[PDB]
Parts: sequence; structure tokens; C-alpha cells
Amino acid sequence: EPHSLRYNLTVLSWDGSVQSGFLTEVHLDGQPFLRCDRQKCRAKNKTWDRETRDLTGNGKDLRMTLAHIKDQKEGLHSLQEIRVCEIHEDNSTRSSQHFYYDGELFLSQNLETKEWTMPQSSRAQTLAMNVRNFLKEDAMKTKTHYHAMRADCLQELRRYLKSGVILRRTVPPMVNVTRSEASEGNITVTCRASGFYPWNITLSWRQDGVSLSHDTQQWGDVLPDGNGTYQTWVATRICQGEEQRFTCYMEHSGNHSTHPVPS
Amino acid sequence: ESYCGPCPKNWICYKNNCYQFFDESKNWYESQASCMSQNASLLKVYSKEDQDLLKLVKSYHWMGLVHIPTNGSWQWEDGSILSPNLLTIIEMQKGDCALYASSFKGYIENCSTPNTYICMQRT
Amino acid sequence: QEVQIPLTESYCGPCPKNWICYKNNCYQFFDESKNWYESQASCMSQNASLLKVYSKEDQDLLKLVKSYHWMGLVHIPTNGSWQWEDGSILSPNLLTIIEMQKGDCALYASSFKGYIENCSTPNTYICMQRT
Repeated sequence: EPHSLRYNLTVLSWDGSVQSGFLTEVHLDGQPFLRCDRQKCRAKNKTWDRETRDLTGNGKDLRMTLAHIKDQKEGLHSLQEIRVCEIHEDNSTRSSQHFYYDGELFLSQNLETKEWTMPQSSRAQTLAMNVRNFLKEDAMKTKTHYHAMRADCLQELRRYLKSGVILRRTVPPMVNVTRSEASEGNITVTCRASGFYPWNITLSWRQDGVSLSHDTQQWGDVLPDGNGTYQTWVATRICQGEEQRFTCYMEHSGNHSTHPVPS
Repeated sequence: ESYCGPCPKNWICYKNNCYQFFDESKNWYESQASCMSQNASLLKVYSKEDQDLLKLVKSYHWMGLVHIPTNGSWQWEDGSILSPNLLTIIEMQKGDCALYASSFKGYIENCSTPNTYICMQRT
Repeated sequence: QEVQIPLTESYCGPCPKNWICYKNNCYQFFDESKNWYESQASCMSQNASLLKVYSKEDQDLLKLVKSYHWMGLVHIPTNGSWQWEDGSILSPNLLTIIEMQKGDCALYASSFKGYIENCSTPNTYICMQRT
């Protein structure tokens, strides 16, 4: 997985009237990490210094953006700016800016390439025009504003990383094999893996060291097991006295382990 | 002139007008009071030429512009009518006060909404 | 001493015609985009120099400046550190420097930020003179 930093800023209108409030949800390596509103910023402590200033900037600037949309359709409307940056395993960066209206995308900018893009869709295109016109002409944004947006985001990500809030801690699974009892001289064997992070795991019964097809096997979903860990299971039906012919195989984070049936 | 018209010490001087910016968020009423408390008043825009560096102001700020509702139009605190062509007025929030925003915009806000403000005193 | 009355009003020290004066510094912003070198020349053409930030207190109006502008900050590879035109070291806590492009010049941006840019990229600039 790469490192994610994401900001989710949100403003509201009631019959064309932009409300004083706004709300930014900051996600660090995909986990909720900050919630700021106009007032102040709250983790899930005055190290929330620079973010109170920055994100109130965007909030104000985004109330102004919503005031230039001419939907007028009565009642409650949302507008959203979502900035995302990633640092990849390979040291190359990813970065984008998205606007949602009533929770639907209508404008993106890739910040690596600086290429805007819109849905083909009558409303989607008029919206995009409203906001791209406000960005070029009224707000008077230089190409350099988008380079900064890109750089601001990544230095922030690198700063959080450095601080040591992000732990890429592997939690290896607990494994257990079990058996369902004699019906017509047959047994179900169950392999269970639990309390494991990250999410990605391989788990498969084998007969004489060869994987069974996905079809002759029965599968748990990967469910949450608490604290940010997961659990799953795989199962197969076999004949009584073919037990030590079968083993459960598992890869998690370069740990390739094998558990036979309790005979 | 090498010297900028007489201003408070620790205030910004541009073409003999004096300015200060306040980070302490206040509703319009409290803001006007604050400005007058300092022998000033909320920003009045009278000239794109003499106030051209208002183009370089980030974000939005209380400004001395009000909507007398039976007047059906905008004027400054002192009673001066707004020059046409000076400001672009945008409906942001339902209210009878306006926020200054850069490239000579006025965004309409509720007067009871706390916000940063700019004081000016004319030479 | 604290009150603002017409008696306590001073004139703002000697500044070029039609410049900003704040706490005995003069400032002007130039919309005519130039590379850093041409910008430096322009400021010195006016017996001035590109913006130096020396104090959050005395230059607090820099907090309200929209967009990005050339300032007199340059790199030194042997020291791996930044300094001003006048050879002055950058005060360690004053600016947050962000690595935006490969270059040996920085753009001033609001909230006392410095964004690193290629010196050959045309950009708006701020001249400053000490009164």
C-alpha cells in the first residue's frame, strides 16, 4: 500500500444561501485523523496549529465558490473539495483535486499532470464551467497555485510520516484448523486466520500439496476482528481417513505457513 | 511625496489612506465598533486607482457596506452611495452586510456571522 | 502610547512615491511577471531589493498577501541552507520552506511560507526598502 493524505472540505446552502459552517475530514494512510470546522481542529493538540489556519482558508474560499453556482433548485445543497496526495513505494507521487455537488463528482484535476476533466452530462458541464470560470478569472489562480497545492499536501504527508504517527505494523494471523463430524462418513475441515493486519491474505486448502480449485472450497469474507485487524476462513469437504492428505496453506506479509488437520 | 499621509503608528499607509487587518473574528456590528474604537471605520472602496493593492488581499473580510432595505440598494456606513462599476456584488449568504474579497468583489453575508475585518481611515 | 488619536499620528518614514509603508519599511508589488534575476534588477533599479522577511511582528501584513511572489531568498549548496541577497542568514523559525520545483529561488506565500521555484520561471515580485 502507498501512504495517503486526504482532505475532505464541505460547505452547504439552504435555498441559495451559503451557511457559515463548513467541515474538513482529514484521512492519514486511509484512517480518520482530524475533523476541523470554523471554530477549531480535533484529533480522534495545538500541534493542530498550521491546519486550523490552512483549512479555514479553504473553507472560506469554498463558501465563495458555492456562491457562483446557479442551481437555485430549492433546499439543501452540498459542495466538496477533496485534495488527495500519495507517496508510492517507488518514491513517485500521486495528487488530485475533486469537486462533488450534492455528493456527485463534476470536476477533477490531476495535480501531477495539471489536466482538468469533467463528466459528459448537461448539469455536470455547466457546474464545472461555473467553478472553472470562478477559479481562472475571479480568484485569479496562477499555474503556481496548483504546484503549491500539490507540494503543500506532500510536505504535510512527509511531516506526519516523520512524526511517527503512521505505523506500518504487521500483525500476523492466529491460525486454527477444526473438523465438522461424521455425516455419511465425511468431514468438513475449517482453516481460520484471525487478528491479522494488513487486510491482504492468501488462504487455501491443498490436497497432497496442490491447491484445490476455488469451486470445491467454501470461503469466509475478510471481516474486521477489532483494533484494525481482520479474520477470514476457508473450508472443504473430504472423506474420513483422507485427513493427513489435506493441509491449510497461508501467505501473509512474506510468511508462507502450512497447517494440517488435527488427526 | 517621500512620506505617507499621517497614520496611526503600526498601521499600513498607502497613498495617504491608513489600513489595518484584524484576525480576531467579530460580527459586522462589533467590527464597525472596533474600527471606530481606533479613530477609523470598516474599509470603504472609493477608487480602483488609489486602493489598487486591495487586489492582493487574501480571503474575505468585513467591509463598511450595508443594505438599507427600504433603500433597495447598497451604501457605506457614513451614508455615501456606492459608486457603480467599482464593486461586483455576489449573493453568498442572506444578509444586509458585505465581505470584501479580492479583485473588487463584495460577497453578501449575515451581519451576525463572525469574520475578520479591515479598518481604513481616509486622509 | 496605546490610544489612536490625531495627536499620536506619525508620518511613515521616507519611501518611494506610491509605495506601501508599514513599521519603517516600504513595499511595492509588481504584476509584470519576471524571472528572479530580472526581478532583483527591477528592485535594485529603484534603490531597493526583493522582499526579506526578518520578523513576523514587524511584517505581519505579509499574512494577508494573496498568490505567490518572488522574494530575495537564494540557496547555497556547500552549506545546504538559504540566505537573503544582503548575505543575512534566514532566521531558523521564520519561514516554512516547501519543495515545489527544483530551483535555487523561493516565492513568498501567505502564512510566512516559501515555495522553492526555478529562478528562470517568470512570476510577480515584491520590492522592499528599509525606511
